[PDB]
Amino acid sequence: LSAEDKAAVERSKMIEKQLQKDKQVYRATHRLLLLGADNSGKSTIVKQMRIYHVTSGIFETKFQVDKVNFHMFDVGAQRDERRKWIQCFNDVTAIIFVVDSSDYNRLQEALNDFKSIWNNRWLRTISVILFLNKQDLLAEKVLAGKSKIEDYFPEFARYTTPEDATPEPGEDPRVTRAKYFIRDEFLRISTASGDGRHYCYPHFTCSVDTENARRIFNDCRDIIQRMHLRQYELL
Amino acid sequence: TLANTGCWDLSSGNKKWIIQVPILASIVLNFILFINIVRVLATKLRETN
Amino acid sequence: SVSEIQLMHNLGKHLNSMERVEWLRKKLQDVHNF
Repeated sequence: LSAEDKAAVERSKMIEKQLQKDKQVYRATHRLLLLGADNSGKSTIVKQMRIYHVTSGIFETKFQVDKVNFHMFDVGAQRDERRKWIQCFNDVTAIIFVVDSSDYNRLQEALNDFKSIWNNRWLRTISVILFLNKQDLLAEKVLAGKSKIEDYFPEFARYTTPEDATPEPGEDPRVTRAKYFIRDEFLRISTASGDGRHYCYPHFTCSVDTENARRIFNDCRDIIQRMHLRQYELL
Repeated sequence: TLANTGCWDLSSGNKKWIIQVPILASIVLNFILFINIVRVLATKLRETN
Repeated sequence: SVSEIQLMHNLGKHLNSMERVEWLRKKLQDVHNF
């Protein structure tokens, strides 16, 4: 009797020490979910973040910047339906939503997908990092002028470049007007319901740009800091 | 080991600064942190209007 | 300065003065009764 209980307790305490160590590492790393249609260059981003070395189903990529670990998960071999397996991702630090800004015709589908993610009952606290990928293709298309964004979005005719926008001096004013209109459209969905519980961080991303990791790190730092402030009822 | 006279209710000189100075040193440091914390609050709210 | 300690020191001086003053008062009566 006494020997068995002592052995059982000793084993239980042995498991406890392992769990405490696992708790330290689990809290240390930040989990991220990568989402987007295939028209978006999600794969290229994965290769870029693979530089930071640390039936198929979900895949995980581990990258470290400034001595903090991220685990980015992507769903490659999964069914189109996503109303069920998206619920288990309610504890991730953030969701990286990649959008191909140069499709126009498929842009509305991205808006609807963002709308569903943003307004989900269970994803009410997970911030969304919006990456408008491959802006170079959008810039080239705008200069070419063969395809006019006005046809797909009639509002674009009555759109004016935001005063707070900071375009590059050497970039066509047409390009910035187009890209910022796309940013405004996404932010309209973001601000329609989301007020203070979770936030969206728009970004202009290129497939070859290596700055994506730094943007994610900064976005994660802001999210954690905002969460800590909310715990004190300061923000 | 220096005065040991009556109760310690009275002050025998500058030795009170042994306890007073560290307490005051804490207030300024906390005050500096308080201003710094207000700074990030003014920054984040600026980022979300 | 630290207020609570400062108040404590002031109280000690105030009470000590009262003991001295009351000491003077009874000495005044004793000499008057000499």
